[PDB]
Amino acid sequence: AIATHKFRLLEFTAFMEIQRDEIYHRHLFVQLGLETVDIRQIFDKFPEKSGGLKDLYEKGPQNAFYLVKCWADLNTGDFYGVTSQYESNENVVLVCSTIVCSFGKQVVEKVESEYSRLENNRYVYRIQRSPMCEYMINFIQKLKNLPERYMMNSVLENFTILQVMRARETQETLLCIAYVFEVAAQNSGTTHHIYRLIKE
Amino acid sequence: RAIATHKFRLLEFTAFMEIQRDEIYHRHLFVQLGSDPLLETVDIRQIFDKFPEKSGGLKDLYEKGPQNAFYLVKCWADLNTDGDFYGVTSQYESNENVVLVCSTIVCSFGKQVVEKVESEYSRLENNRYVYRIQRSPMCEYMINFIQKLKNLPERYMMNSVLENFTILQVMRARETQETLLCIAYVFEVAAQNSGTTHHIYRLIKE
Amino acid sequence: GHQIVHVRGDSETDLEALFNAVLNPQTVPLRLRKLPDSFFKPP
Amino acid sequence: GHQIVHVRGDSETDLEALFNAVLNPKQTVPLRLRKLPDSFFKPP
Repeated sequence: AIATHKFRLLEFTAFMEIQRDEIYHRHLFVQLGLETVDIRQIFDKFPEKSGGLKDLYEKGPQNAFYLVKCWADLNTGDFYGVTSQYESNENVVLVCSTIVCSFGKQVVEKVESEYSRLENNRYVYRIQRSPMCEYMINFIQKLKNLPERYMMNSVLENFTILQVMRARETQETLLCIAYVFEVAAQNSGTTHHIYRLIKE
Repeated sequence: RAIATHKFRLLEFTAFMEIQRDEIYHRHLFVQLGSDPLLETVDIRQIFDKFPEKSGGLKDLYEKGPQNAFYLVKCWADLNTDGDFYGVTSQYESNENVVLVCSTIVCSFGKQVVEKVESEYSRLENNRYVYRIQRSPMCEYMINFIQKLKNLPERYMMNSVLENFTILQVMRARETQETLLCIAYVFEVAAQNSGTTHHIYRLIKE
Repeated sequence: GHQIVHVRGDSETDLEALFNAVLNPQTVPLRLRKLPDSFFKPP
Repeated sequence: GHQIVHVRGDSETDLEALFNAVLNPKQTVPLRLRKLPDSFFKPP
C-alpha cells in the first residue's frame, strides 16, 4: 500500500465521462486502491533542480516515496479528470502537487489542496473530479490516434508524472509518487505494479 | 508605489464587475489601488481581533515579519453600479524571481469564511520580475454579499454591516514561505455621488 | 483552473449572521478604536 | 474551484516533440536498459 504510519492513499482514479442523451459512460484510464526500485535509476526522468525528486528524497521521510508502473487503458469525451482519496492520523491541510514531465522537465504543474473531514476517528481528504489539463487530454487523444500500441509505448518512454503530497503548515512531504506508463493490451483493463523507492 | 518593501511591491489591485449586452460592454470598479501623500500609521494591536488569531494568523504573521511588509487599507467601495462577471485583477513586481503565492482570506467576525489561494510564475520585464493575477473570479460569498449590501435602503445600514467584515491578503514566496507583503482591508461604502477612494496605512506595534 | 477556493461549510448562514448582527442583534466598532482622523474621512 | 494549473508557454510544441522523438528523431535511456525488477515490464 502507498502509505506511511501517518498518511495513506485510499484511491486514485483517472477517467473520462461521457453523457449522450440518456446514456452515461465512465472509462477508467488508471485505478489505484511490495518490490523495491533503486531511486537513482529514475532521477533523470524527473526535474532535478531545487525541490526536485532527488532533493525531496534526501529531505525525507524516505518511506513516503513510491514508484507506480501503470498500464493505462486507452481502449475507449465530456470530462477528463482524476478523483483521489487519502487518510491521515493528523489534522493537516493536504496540498497535492502533480507535475507532468516530458524529457524529465516540468511542462504542467497542478496544485490542489483539501481541508480535512473527521470520519471514524481519522482525517479523510477527497480531491473530487480534478479536471485533467489540456496537455494530458490532447496527449491521450494523440496516443490513441497512433495505429499501434508499440508506437504509443515508445512515445511514453519520455513521459512521467510526479505527485508530491505535503502538509500545508509544516511543508513536510507526506507522500510522493512517481508514475511511469505503458498502454494496456487491447483485451485488458488497467493494471499496475507499486514499488517502494530505496537506495541500494 | 506605497504598498511596498525594498524587494516586492503592489503595482495595481482592481476589484470590478462587468456586464455585456448585445456586444456593448460596461465595467464598474468597486476598489482600485495603484503628489501621493506620505503614509500615516496604525497600531496593529487596534485591528488584531478583526482577523484570525489562531496559528498563522495576523499577530503570528506580524511577529514573524518583516514588519515593514504589513499595511492596512481603509476603502470606500463604490456600490453605485448603475453582473456577468465579478473579479479582481492585480499586478506585482519583485527584484527576486520567486513563485508568488497570494492567499486572500475573507473574514466575518474576525474568522475566515472563504480562502482563495492563487499562484503566479514571473515574467522578466525591464530588469524586474512581474506577476499578474488576471481576472481572478470573486467567490459566491463576495458576490452575494455585494448584492445583499446593495439591497439595503440606506448607506448607514451598509456601513454597520461592514463593521464585522474584513479581508486579509498574504503574499508569500513559495520556496521559502516568507511573507513578501500583507494587506489588511477595512471597508465603508462610498457616498452616492462619489467613486471609490482609500487611505493606506503602515502597521506598527508601538 | 487558476485558483483554489476553500469555502466554510456554513458560509450561507455566516452571510446571514453578518446582516443579523445589525438587523436582529461583542465587536468594537472602528469609531471607538485608536485610529487617525483620516480613517473616517474619504479623500 | 480547487485547482491551480501552471502550463509551460510552449506546451503545444512540447507535446509535438514527445511524438517527434519517435516519428522524426534528431538521448534518454529506455527503462528496459536500467536496473529494474522483471515485473516492471510484465502486466499483472
